[PDB]
Amino acid sequence: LGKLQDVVNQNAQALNTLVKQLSSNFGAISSVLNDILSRLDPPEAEVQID
Amino acid sequence: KRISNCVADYSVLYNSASFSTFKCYGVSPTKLNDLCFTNVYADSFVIRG
Repeated sequence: LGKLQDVVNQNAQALNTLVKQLSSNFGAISSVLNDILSRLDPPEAEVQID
Repeated sequence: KRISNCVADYSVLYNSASFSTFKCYGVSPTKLNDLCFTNVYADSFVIRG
């Protein structure tokens, strides 16, 4: 079946892309904010979290 | 010089005041301790003011 399969595959792949979006640096020096929080002082940390 | 396989101890590093510059880059001196690094290096040279 074609019509019943795309409506599930597109949603699953969009959810996979949403999950993968957390693995990107987004122009920063790290992906997870906890590394900056445990490594940087709060004035420099808040810029990376922003 | 390469330093490894030991308890890093910087309490005497920040509790002293004989140094003139103690601004760290990227890592912060407040969060410098309690962080487990794989290897730590130390270079040394004499330069002008």
